[PDB]
Amino acid sequence: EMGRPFIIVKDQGNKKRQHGLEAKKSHILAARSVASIIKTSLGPRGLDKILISPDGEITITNDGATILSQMELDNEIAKLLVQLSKSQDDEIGDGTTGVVVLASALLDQALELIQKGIHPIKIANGFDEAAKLAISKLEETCDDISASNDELFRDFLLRAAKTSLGSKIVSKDHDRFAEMAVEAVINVMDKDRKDVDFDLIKMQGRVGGSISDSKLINGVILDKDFSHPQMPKCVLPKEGSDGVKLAILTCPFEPPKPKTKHKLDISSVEEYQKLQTYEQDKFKEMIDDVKKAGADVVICQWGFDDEANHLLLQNDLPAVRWVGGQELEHIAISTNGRIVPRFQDLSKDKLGTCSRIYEQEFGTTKDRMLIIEQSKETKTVTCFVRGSNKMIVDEAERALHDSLCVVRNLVKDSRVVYGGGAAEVTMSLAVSEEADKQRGIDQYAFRGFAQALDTIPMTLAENSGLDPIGTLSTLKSKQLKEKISNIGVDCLGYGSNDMKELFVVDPFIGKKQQILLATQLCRMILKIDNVIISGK
Amino acid sequence: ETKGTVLLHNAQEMLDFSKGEEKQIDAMMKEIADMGVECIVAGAGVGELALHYLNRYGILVLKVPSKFELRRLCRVCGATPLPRLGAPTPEELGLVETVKTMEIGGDRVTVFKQEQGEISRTSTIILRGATQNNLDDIERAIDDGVAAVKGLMKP
Amino acid sequence: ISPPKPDTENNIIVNDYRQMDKILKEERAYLLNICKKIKKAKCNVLLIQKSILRDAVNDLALHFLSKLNIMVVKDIEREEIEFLSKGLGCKPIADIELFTEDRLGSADLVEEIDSDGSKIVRVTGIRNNNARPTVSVVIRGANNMIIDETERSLHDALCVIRCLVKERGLIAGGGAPEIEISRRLSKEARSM
Amino acid sequence: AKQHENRLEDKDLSDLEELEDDEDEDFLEAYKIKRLNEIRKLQERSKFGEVFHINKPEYNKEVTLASQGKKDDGGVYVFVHLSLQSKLQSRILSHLFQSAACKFREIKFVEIPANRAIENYPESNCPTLIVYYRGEVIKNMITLLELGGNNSKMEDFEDFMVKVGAVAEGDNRLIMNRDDEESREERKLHY
Amino acid sequence: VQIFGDQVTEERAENARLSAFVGAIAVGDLVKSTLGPKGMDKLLQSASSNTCMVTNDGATILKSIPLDNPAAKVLVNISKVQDDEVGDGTTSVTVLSAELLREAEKLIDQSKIHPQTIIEGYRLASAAALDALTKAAVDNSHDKTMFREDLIHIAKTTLSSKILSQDKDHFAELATNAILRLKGSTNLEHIQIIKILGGKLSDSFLDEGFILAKKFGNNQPKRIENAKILIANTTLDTDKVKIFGTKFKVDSTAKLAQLEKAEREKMKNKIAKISKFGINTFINRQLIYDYPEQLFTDLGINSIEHADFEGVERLALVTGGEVVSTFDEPSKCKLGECDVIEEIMLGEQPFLKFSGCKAGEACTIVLRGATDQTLDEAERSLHDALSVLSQTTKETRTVLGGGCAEMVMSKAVDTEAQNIDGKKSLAVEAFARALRQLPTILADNAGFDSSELVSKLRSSIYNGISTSGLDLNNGTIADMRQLGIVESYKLKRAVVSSASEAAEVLLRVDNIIRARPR
Amino acid sequence: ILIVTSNQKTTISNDGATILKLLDVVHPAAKTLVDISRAQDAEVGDGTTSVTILAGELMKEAKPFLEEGISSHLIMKGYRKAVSLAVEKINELAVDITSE
Amino acid sequence: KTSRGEIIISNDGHTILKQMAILHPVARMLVEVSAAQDSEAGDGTTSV
Amino acid sequence: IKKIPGGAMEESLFINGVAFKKTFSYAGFEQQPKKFNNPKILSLNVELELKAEKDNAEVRVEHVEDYQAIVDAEWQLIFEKLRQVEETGANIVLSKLPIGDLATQFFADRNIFCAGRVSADDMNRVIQAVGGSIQSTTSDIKPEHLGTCALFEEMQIGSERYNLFQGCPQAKTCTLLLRGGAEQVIAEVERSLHDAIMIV
Ligand SMILES: Nc1ncnc2c1ncn2[C@@H]1O[C@H](COP(=O)(O)OP(=O)(O)O)[C@@H](O)[C@H]1O
Ligand SMILES: Nc1ncnc2c1ncn2[C@@H]1O[C@H](COP(=O)(O)OP(=O)(O)O)[C@@H](O)[C@H]1O
Ligand SMILES: Nc1ncnc2c1ncn2[C@@H]1O[C@H](COP(=O)(O)OP(=O)(O)O)[C@@H](O)[C@H]1O
Ligand SMILES: [Mg+2]
Ligand SMILES: [Mg+2]
Ligand SMILES: [Mg+2]
Repeated sequence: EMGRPFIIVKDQGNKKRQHGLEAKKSHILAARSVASIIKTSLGPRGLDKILISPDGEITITNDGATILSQMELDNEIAKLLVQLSKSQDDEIGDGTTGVVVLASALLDQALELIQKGIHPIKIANGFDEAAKLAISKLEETCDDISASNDELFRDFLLRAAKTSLGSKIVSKDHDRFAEMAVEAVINVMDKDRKDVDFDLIKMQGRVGGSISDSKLINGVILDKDFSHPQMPKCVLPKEGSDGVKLAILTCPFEPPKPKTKHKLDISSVEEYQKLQTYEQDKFKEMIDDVKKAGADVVICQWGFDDEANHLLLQNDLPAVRWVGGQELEHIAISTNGRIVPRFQDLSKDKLGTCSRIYEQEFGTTKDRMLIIEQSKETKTVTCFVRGSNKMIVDEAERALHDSLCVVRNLVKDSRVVYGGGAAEVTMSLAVSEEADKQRGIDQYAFRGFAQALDTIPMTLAENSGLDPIGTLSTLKSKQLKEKISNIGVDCLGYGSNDMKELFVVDPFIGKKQQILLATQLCRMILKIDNVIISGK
Repeated sequence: ETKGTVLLHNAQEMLDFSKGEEKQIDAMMKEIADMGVECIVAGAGVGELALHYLNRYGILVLKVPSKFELRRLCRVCGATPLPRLGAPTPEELGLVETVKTMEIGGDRVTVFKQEQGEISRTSTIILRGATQNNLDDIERAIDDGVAAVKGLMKP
Repeated sequence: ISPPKPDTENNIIVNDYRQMDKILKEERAYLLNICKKIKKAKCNVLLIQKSILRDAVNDLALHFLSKLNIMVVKDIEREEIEFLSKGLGCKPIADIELFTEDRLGSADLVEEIDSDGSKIVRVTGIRNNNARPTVSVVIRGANNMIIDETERSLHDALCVIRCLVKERGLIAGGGAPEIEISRRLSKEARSM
Repeated sequence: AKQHENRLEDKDLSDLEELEDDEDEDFLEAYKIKRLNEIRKLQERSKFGEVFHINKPEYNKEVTLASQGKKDDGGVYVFVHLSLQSKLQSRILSHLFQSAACKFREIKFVEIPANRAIENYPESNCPTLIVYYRGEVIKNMITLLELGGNNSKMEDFEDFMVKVGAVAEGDNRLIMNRDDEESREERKLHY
Repeated sequence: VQIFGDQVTEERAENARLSAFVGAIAVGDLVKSTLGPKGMDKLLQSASSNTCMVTNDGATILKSIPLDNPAAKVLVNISKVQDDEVGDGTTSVTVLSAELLREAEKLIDQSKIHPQTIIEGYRLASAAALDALTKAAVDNSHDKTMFREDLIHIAKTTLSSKILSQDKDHFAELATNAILRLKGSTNLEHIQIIKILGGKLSDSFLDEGFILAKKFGNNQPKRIENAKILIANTTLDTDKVKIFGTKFKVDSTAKLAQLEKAEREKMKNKIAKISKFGINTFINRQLIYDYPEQLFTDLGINSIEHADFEGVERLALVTGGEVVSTFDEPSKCKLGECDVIEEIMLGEQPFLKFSGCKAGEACTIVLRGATDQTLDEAERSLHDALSVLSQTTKETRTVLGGGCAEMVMSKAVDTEAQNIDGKKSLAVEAFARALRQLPTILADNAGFDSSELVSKLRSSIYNGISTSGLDLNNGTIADMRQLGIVESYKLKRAVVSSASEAAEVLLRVDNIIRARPR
Repeated sequence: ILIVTSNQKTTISNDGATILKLLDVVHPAAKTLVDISRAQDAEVGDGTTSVTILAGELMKEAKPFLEEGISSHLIMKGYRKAVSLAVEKINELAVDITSE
Repeated sequence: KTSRGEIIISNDGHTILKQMAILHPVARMLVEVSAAQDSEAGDGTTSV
Repeated sequence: IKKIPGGAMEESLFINGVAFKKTFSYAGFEQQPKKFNNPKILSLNVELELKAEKDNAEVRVEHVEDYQAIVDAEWQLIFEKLRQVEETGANIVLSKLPIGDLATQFFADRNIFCAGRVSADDMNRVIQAVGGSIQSTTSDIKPEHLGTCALFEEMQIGSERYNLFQGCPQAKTCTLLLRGGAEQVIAEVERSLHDAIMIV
């Protein structure tokens, strides 16, 4: 110091540092603090958790990404775990809770190896070689399902659909949600059974009713009523016709005006009466254009005034207002129609086709929500989910979203594996076997990853209330006795550790992604030596 | 300069007003392009429609948004600027052989190296260094050296 | 009564210098010919309501109305228009094309006396084909707090007359029915 | 201290010429060039001057985006009017937009029907005045009871524009500062 | 290592379940007094402007009161959904869902049952519960006279809980006539409840017509006969054309005098087209200005101004006509009819009385009381009554109440508990014992015994009499068919499903995370 | 090295330019290391650190000579005369490889 | 004496109860009863 | 190279072209096909939407009969601007400025993909990849200046859509998608590659 103010970085006294062994203990214990939150949540016997936002709204979730997303944290090590769960949620949408407890399991076993004095790069290189070795083994042992016909391929989705719904609420009606989830993909799929578009199916929840009232409808959900409700609510098609002849327009019902600011000057009373004639003839020509086109229901983007209500009512033409542009993207794909810009380009080939249009109340005074249904298979399915609470229907959205994502993973060819703790133990005993001859300096590194993989079965043992040591001892001895590797921890109590019997299936791409994100983050956290943090 | 605003009384002017700006800007580039010019140094912001016809014939565009940065460049090639958008005079056109673009400091730079024939003035010195503070003091040393060369002219 | 300015957007353009003299002549003529047609119906008193978006009666128009001996009163509330038409029997006039003699009322004297620095405009005598006449009563006093209570004390007085004409019959007050009803229910209370 | 500043600060380009005989040429002409440059900036910024009657699609086109202006943070204030022909205050506020548009040419004045503004808007809440600036809403004003209601005047509207930062306090165009010529004539006589 | 920020309350221990369970018990006990016919009304003291509010419904109470517990929000939200869905039975969901968590508390503490086992028993117990209502229901659709009698008894049951327990005999006829008036339209917005303070509570009535809140403008008469009603939605007053860029290039003010005259000529021409219909009454939603008002006087047409858009829907259906605009084509357009129209006065504000209309697809109810709070309570009583009766038309099946609905569920639930031998039987018995408490609090509010009176109802049903229930006026068991009280199937299906799923929420919670307030 | 600035932006890196970029160094003599890191990062993009851990050793090695009576110009003349031979020596260490 | 600068004398019980700002809500119900007595009958607003 | 929060670093792949985020959801985006066998790229700069033409807006109209024609003229020229893009057979349309809903729906009917809201640095990378040129005027479009590639396929990458170009015979561009768990993982993979790419 020598008396002068010895300052280097701006805000010297505010920020701190941390190094040596104490920097590591702050990292591993920070992961254990987050792992204790996730450990009592994982598995079918888990428990939900309430996340209170600053605005007073709550969300009852038992998914690791939504928990960590709405969690106000200060430690940076947990903030990387917040993004790891979000990484698993965005792409695969399965195993968020796993990629946290598994990454913590690698971190917890790494704490013992740091005490022995192994360099962190040798620790990180050991998990990288062990992770690829486990992926290379699990890719050989899993079987392909593409040889079976379409009738049995539907059953494999039901195996994974019941797996994803369970462990979440929506696990009662889960037998119908599995059929509803599989029925959504039967309508929306490619003929070659590959690269299905997920953006065609959007999520839509409704606060009201009960879970039993939910059903399948192929159409669009609009949160609005028809214009001037004097007409009958449920419009029917003609006796002989191809359909209702849906019409969509991105032009409001008005006289044509320039987009630029204009100044229409009327210097005479004769020109003023022609403006009145021009005002009326445009509305007369407009309703005659849609009349000759044969449209029954009209969808307008930018709304219209009250003059067109009576012209549309007399001709038996329902209509709506303030339909957003995102919904028109959904209407054109569902009804297979083309959106015309204007009336001069109006033609009968661009109009859509759907079965029927109708509206119901759902209760007393809530709001009139529009419903559309198709008479055949189309490229659009809109799940109509009901719920007794706002948190129930909110959790049912992200639960069913993960269900469709798990089925989306199975659309990829030859990616199936039997989970239930079997995938963890079958990848664990081989790593310990390789260490016996690949000893080197990294012998304990393989043993750490072998013990870290087994923690997820022990996590299931804690939630199910069984003895962990007796469970892992029986599974390890059974895997050594017989090379059949589809036996896992069944916690739902149907008997049988065997499992194909218990109709459970996980995506193979989802399971290998667990150790990848876990190992890839553990390689990053172990590199940190200096921890500089500034004050808020 | 005083309230430049469109005025279109009928549809006949609406149809030709969009194409009139394209043909007008193109017609001004014909007199400029026929003189054999391949690079034009602009003094302020250039429009996109004018840029579309410049790079058609491969005419380079250079920005010099200041007064002194534009005056120093005329002394090299010896050109006489004119604010009109017409034909440059052949006597006033400058002479530059090559205009290269290479990586020196990681950023894009444009060079105007002349040759032994048709020498020029107001040359520059590429000063490379590691510390920006050392660049400042060495640069003022050139100003002191250039200031010493001034001492030979007057006495 | 004002210069022309429709609710629709407008913009007056003057191209020639001599047009300024013409429009200035036509502005007063637009007020003059409308006031000339008031003389044709010999209407002697005008009552204008509260004008919005512009002045009710232009100052240039008051010169034509003041020389022809016409009383002008503006800034009348909108809800009182039903009161004046019902009392005086005069139908309102929204346009000069419908301005006729049969729609106007009648009165014997419209005097504005000067007394105590407070003006009063009172109409004496009403005669018309009207089965629903009107009545008006002023209040005088020391200060506004007594004027307010004198109004509400009269409201409680008129409500008694409103009750008798509504429901026929009455009873003697002064604590009589409270003791009578208490005696009557006390007689029956021991039986139940 | 203020006596020296009032010579230049409290005089426009038209009033600065009065000090040509008393004050120094270099002292006066130095500030006149400064005030002349400020007048030229307002002329370039005067891209408006009449009410912009827009449709709902254009609502984004002309309002929010416009409020960004050059995006030099050349922001532009955009006064929107959710008009409704039935209400009394709406036609009053429409007249103020036409009068204010002719004076303040740099500020964009926008009008649109309230039925075409918000999905099923409450008619009782009309008229509504919104003020955008750089995409952000500076003021979501409610019906004109705050500004006198039915008795709203042009002086009250100009005072509101100063509060939101749309017009400077000492602007010569404001009626509060724009004293009549008869007022200044009497002051010089009684001085 | 505190990973969370400053001022972050987290509970990851037994106190989390205790804090979540005690919050529902506090919300549960708050509404125990409001259940039943003998229940006491509650009083709300607002924090802003001293605006009091008296209400018996638990949904309005819990939404108004502030509660920071996350468990309280679930009881608030399940009550809001029940209030919006059916409009009745909100306090039953609040007290039953809290009692299910109350009964589930001792299983967690005393017996040490897994939370997944308690919900698993409630799944099978709720399945057998709804199956009891499948066989216990009765369809009275074959006869309209019996269905007419069913709407009486449902009105007797719903209106008895509110302050109108004495006057329910008169409003039961008023309530059922409004439903038969609507003839199946379950939209509650088509009934205008005009609030009037003063007079006796039994002075309410239901006139065959639509009662306006406003009066005629200037000079139009009060009493008329054989009036043709025409409704319009367009401006009809100082027509501002659809493009606002219109202007007038005026060279002289004399020509502008013709332009303003032309605006009056087209308006005069528009009113001339109204007279082609040959009408005597004209109604428009926008407020009518002076100039078009005057032209109706010579034609002999009445004018009404400033009608609300929600009232135009009620006005069109009572009149039976149609809203007409663009009046060039009178042939295709339709208009209503009425026998007599007369202006009346109920209190200080005058109203317009319509009677003798052809269509009767809607109505208006005029309430009378003393305080605005009593009037308001009356408004929240007919809304809950008419909401249940409106859904009774689409859901004709009904269920007998008075403790018989909860007990016949428990009879089937207790039967199924034996065939699921193990530890799940205690959870299903807890679901059964939770249903016994609804008739218990109904007996406690009236000041009767909780054990002996429920024990008599227990023995009566197992003997083979599935029509026994509680009678509170005498304090003994009586037949429900003779007393005449019955609820709808959608109501009992809703409260059992809402209270069941509400118990599933706060049993699957172990950790409570509280971030900072904003 | 893990650094979090005042705006709560997390960053993980081991590059001499990136670490010194986020750290707002106010000391005047310490910003010479920031300049050579950006100068080395802008042109070559590698070994930014090896430039910093080397300049610090030369200045740390010049510390006891400054405590002695050695002037400043004598130390600079040694490095500036020695670095000329190091550049020529590295040209001999480097190869003229064209095969393969 | 009201909150603003207006002063008013009042013998009527309805106007007395109307101008008096009461903190207790049950006592505030008497303001509405006097309003109901004033609207229906218009006499005896204090006797009720 | 751009950022993609989400995914695992091992699943990356080499790309012979560009992959840019759309950053906007159009009304007729789903109607277009995602797979073209022989696509043709054409870069635009004109703003394809109904608005003011050249930095001003003032139109005087005296007769009401011409008021209908001046509006139809604006509808006539905007389709004339779009029809010149349609006649040359440009399957992919790209522009720095925004593209309105009117234009993207006109392209959506006859199987023509379009995109917008891209930076100038991204546009300069598109030209050198396809080997085309910039054309800020629809009238001066010719067939020779259109770029081509092998195939086109829009793929789901980290809950974000990217328009892939690959298989060109002569590509000047290399742009790989960096997927990772945390935002620092994708950042470290960028800086490590940016340091290694300068050395080679
Ligand atoms: N019904 C079931 N039977 C057996 N095992 C299950 C069942 N449902 C889920 N699991 C297992 O529980 C583990 C954790 O899944 P979970 O945490 O619920 O999914 P996520 O991590 O996506 O939220 C998985 O490895 C899976 O094999
Ligand atoms: N006179 C009566 N005799 C017997 N039971 C009654 C009587 N009046 C009401 N009840 C019972 O009291 C209950 C009242 O429920 P209610 O207060 O309407 O619930 P909520 O207010 O939650 O809708 C009904 O279930 C009904 O069976
Ligand atoms: N002249 C009188 N002599 C004796 N008693 C009277 C006389 N006038 C009124 N009363 C009694 O005094 C009471 C006055 O009530 P009042 O003050 O008029 O009530 P309010 O002011 O609320 O209308 C009446 O109920 C009546 O019995
Ligand atoms: Mg899962
Ligand atoms: Mg009830
Ligand atoms: Mg390096």
